[PDB]
Amino acid sequence: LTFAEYWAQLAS
Amino acid sequence: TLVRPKPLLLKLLKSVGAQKDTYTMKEVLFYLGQYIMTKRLYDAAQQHIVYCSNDLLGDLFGVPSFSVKEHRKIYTMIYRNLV
Ligand SMILES: *CCn1nnc2c1-c1ccccc1-c1nnn(CC*)c1-c1ccccc1-2
Repeated sequence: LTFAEYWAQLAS
Repeated sequence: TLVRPKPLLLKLLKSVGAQKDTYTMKEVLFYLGQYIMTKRLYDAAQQHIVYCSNDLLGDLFGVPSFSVKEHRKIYTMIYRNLV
């Protein structure tokens, strides 16, 4: 994935 | 609801626009995300891996890298930096 897609999982 | 960053974490967050002394965890993750992106600390090929050696973030988290997929461990690392 992209960094942001991984980060969004974390943020959610 | 709310958490209080210690001084060095608070400096990191304020460096990417944060205005407060206390935050929700989601706001903490939000500013931390801005930070990682602005400094391009993630691996261009394996974008879940953050390299934080030789950065303030690595001093705070006490690791030279970590995986974004390790959500609980990231909370552990942040909580070391909460009052
Ligand atoms: C690809 C990264 N992304 N995806 N969704 C959000 C973000 C994001 C982008 C740029 C900086 C920070 C974030 C971010 N970090 N944490 N969150 C919430 C846990 C976000 C975010 C917040 C609100 C909307 C979208 C994102």
